[PDB]
Amino acid sequence: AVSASSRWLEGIRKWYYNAAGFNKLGLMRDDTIHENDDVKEAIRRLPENLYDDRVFRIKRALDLSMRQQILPKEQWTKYEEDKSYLEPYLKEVIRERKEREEWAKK
Amino acid sequence: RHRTKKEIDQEAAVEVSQLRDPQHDLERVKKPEWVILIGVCTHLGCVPIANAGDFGGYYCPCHGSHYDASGRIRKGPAPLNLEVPSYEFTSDDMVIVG
Amino acid sequence: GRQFGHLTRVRHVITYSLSPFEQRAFPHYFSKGIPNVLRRTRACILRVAPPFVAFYLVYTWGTQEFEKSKRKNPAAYENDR
Amino acid sequence: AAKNVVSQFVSSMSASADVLAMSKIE
Amino acid sequence: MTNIRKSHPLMKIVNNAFIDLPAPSNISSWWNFGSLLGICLILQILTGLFLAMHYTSDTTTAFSSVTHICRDVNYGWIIRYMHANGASMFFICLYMHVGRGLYYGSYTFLETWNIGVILLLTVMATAFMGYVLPWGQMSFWGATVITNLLSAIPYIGTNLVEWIWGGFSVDKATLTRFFAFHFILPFIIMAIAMVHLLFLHETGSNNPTGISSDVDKIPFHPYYTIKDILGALLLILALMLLVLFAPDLLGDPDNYTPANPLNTPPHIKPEWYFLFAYAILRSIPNKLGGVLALAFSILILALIPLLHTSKQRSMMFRPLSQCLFWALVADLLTLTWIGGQPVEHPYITIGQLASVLYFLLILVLMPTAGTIENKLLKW
Amino acid sequence: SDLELHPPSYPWSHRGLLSSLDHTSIRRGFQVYKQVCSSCHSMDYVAYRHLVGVCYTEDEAKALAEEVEVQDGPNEDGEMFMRPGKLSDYFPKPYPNPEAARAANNGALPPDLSYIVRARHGGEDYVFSLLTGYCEPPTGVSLREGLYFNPYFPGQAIGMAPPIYNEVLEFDDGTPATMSQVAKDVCTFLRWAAEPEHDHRKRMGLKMLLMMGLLLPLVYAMKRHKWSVLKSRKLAYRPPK
Amino acid sequence: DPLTTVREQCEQLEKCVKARERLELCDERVSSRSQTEEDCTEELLDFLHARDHCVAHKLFNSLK
Ligand code: HEC
Ligand code: HEM
Ligand code: HEM
Ligand code: FES
Repeated sequence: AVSASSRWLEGIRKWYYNAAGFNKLGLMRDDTIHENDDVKEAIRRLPENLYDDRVFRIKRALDLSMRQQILPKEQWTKYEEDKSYLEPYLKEVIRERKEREEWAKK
Repeated sequence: RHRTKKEIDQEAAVEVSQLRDPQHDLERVKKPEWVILIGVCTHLGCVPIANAGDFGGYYCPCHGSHYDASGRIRKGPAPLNLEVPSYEFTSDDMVIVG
Repeated sequence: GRQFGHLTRVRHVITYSLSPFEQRAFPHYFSKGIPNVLRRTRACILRVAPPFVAFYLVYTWGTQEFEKSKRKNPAAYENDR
Repeated sequence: AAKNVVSQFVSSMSASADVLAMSKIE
Repeated sequence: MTNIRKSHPLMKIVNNAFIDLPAPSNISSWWNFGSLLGICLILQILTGLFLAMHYTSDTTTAFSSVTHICRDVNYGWIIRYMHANGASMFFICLYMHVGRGLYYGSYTFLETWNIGVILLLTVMATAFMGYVLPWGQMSFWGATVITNLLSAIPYIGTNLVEWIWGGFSVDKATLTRFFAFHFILPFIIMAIAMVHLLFLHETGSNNPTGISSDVDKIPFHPYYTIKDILGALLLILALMLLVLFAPDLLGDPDNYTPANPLNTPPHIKPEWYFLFAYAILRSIPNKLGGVLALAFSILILALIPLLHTSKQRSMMFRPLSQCLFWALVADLLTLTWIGGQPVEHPYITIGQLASVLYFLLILVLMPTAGTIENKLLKW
Repeated sequence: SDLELHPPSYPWSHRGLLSSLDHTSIRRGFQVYKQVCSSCHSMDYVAYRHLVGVCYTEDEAKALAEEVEVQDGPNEDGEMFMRPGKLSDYFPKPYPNPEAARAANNGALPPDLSYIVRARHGGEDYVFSLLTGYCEPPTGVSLREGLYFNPYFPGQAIGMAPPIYNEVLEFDDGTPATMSQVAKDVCTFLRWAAEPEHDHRKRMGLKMLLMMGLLLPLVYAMKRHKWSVLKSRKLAYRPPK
Repeated sequence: DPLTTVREQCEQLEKCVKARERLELCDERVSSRSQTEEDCTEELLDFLHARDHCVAHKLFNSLK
């Protein structure tokens, strides 16, 4: 029954996305992830392109952070372009482990 | 604290109930003329000031607690009345607190 | 173990740096600071300043009352009556 | 900076005006 | 290798954690508080040992002794006022340290976090006993009322407060104990610090962005030795600014009065670094309830790891917690204020809502905010 | 729970970071303590070491310290046969021992002035505004004779006799001995007995400030010298892709 | 001599005049209803403050 409410979250979502500064840094949502054991394995599963990309992005980002400089307005990550490229990989890794856990009950 | 026939009575006529804590002057001493108290207001216990207060007793500047002559809590924020250390009167001039 | 040859794997990135003796250590500092200082402060201010502002009000009010209630010795209940 | 700092910390042991007051006064 | 001084001695290799170590690039000024933290530990010590080169630990003399260190002894005055003020710094620095850990999720390093916590509490003990060494009106009473606050425990308490004191009050017996433990804590603490460092060396320093920097790592020697020296320079600045221009300013207590056990400053309070916990304690009517809640103030630190709810260990990218993080800090400031306040209505009612705010911020608000933010990002 | 009045930031030569103590004031003040105040208040940590601190010579203070040992001398300390001479002796205790002291002043115990400025909350301001502050008890108020009313005492009542009054003493030079004028000098001598390092410490301050203004800027440049490579650094990413 | 003059001046300023009216009513209220618990001290405590702030600044230039 979500037509008005859930077509307006995108409004807070959008707000929120640009609120969090990582937008400005040239980074994307997936690169802001807490690198834990599941993320880690997902990470490892990335293709050369995807994966080298995430290395430059973070390189460019930690460079900016070191210099306290924001990227130009023209070169920023736009919410409409949400590459959730880790998501696919990350899901399974979890999926596998949930299974493993479950299989270990009895 | 060596009290007085005027002081004893003073503290004797006070109506228990309307005392934060209910303490007959008689349940807090052994020998009426005498009253010995552990100078540690119950609240946060920084020494009272005999002859101060409103109830003719002891005052503890620290927060506004008045103590009567038997040293019984009458104006907080103290919780209880003053403690009465242990003491037995040995000879007629001798009492040993402890 | 070894911390420098074993951190991670990085392909295709060039870096270009210069020597200290060739450059200046203070790059239009006034000019960058103002605009950068300005631009981050203004993105901080909103997230940071509020709660402090709040405390100040509470401090102010909170001390007024005290002095009143206590200096207003007649505050609780009046004299004439 | 170091020189005074160090010097103060060593004179702190050298000989206190307390003692030294009585020295040479008989 | 041959004649690579560093790894030749095995010992000198162990020192290459300073020079050669992987240190992230990006790194707020906040991290200099680690290093300064050590700086302060070393300064207190050098200072302590010289003061304890002219101090005596008896009722009679202690006040005199300090008084004599500040008068007849050459450069004993600065040493002592440097030692007093230092400890302020030491704490000012400590609370930056823990702020940073709170904010960027450095506390993910659970094992490092748990040592930190021990660190924090050990210093806390130290500071509590040293201030009592000089045996002045504030010190005298402050020890009684804190120590006694331990007698809240039902079965033991009472017996136990009496063991700690070495008698029924705080006479010589207690006074020499504090002298001995004050002396030996800092040495024990240094071992801890190094143990703390040990664990941290196994995963390196987190950043403002909150992401691994392994793809960006820098020489600690080249860069971070100057930063640290610079940090010092400012640190000292503050310590001498205080010590030279306003020796007593930050040392609220004006009680340079030899302790008289019947006398009492109606306004009894710990120094600034303890006020938070004081306030929080008063807010509870019941004694025991207040001691538990006092411990929980400080001891609540070790929970936060488990409380973490977001996917971004970095608060840097998360608004809502950045707002409640700041508020807690300003709530903490608010509490510190109460500490030096008459315990009357105005302050009572305030403190009580600040003590609930603090535990809400830490126990309930933040954790929820975490979730929310995660859900707005679609995470 | 009575409002306490608080001391003005009374204009002092030393209020300021670099300002230092005015010894003539010290000097004057001293006498004030010695004539007006030695009678009931002691100064235990103060020796007869004004010499350079108070500009009293060694011969000057020796002599000044000699008569004080001749009259109050070590007979009150326990040096049966002691007389004029010594300089290690500390200012003479008004009374044998505290308990006495309260008897002389009926229950009250004359605080050691050594540290009063640094002891009691509020510094030399309070001390000056106490001595100089003595006004008429407030309509409808009662006062036991000892309990003189003073506008600046916590409990709004102090056991203090005429601390200082015009023409109480006379100074060598000829400084006009006004109640206040004398208080200004008495406080100052107290300030100093409280913190004898006052002048040296402000001196060093000065030298720590200059120095630090040369090291802070210098050291920052070092810091940019080194880091510059990093900050000046620019990056390029060229995949084969 | 010095102190005593300056004090007066200070209580001659429009804000000292203005807040001395509370003192004046105080004193009379209290003296006439002498049994009351009213403190005239408390009233005086406002006057004194403003007198003394002033005193300080001026009083200082007159001493040695
Ligand atoms: C004996 C005649 C005294 C002389 C001379 C001076 N003082 Fe005194 N002072 C005296 C007593 C008995 C008391 C106790 C007050 C009380 O009500 O307990 C005092 C108190 C002070 C204080 C008050 C500090 C406080 O308790 O808050 C101060 C600041 C003080 N004395 C200082 C002082 C100075 C500077 C004097 C000489 C200029 C001086 N006193 C003279 C008794 C006597
Ligand atoms: C960080 C660890 C330490 C802290 C926080 C600390 C703090 C303190 C404090 C707050 C005081 C009270 C001073 C005052 O206000 O007068 C003090 C006093 C003292 N400390 Fe330290 N100290 C530490 C380490 C040491 C060490 C290592 C020594 C000995 C080697 C030492 C020896 C002394 C001595 C002798 C005194 C008493 C005299 C005085 O008051 O200066 N302390 N300490
Ligand atoms: C005795 C006091 C302490 C000393 C000497 C000390 C020292 C150090 C040093 C030198 C560092 C490395 C640099 C830095 O990140 O700033 C460090 C890091 C760290 N400290 Fe401390 N510390 C102390 C107290 C604490 C406390 C009380 C805690 C937390 C409860 C703590 C938690 C941490 C954490 C989490 C880090 C790693 C942060 C990161 O880089 O990601 N420290 N400490
Ligand atoms: S400590 Fe006595 S009333 Fe509070």
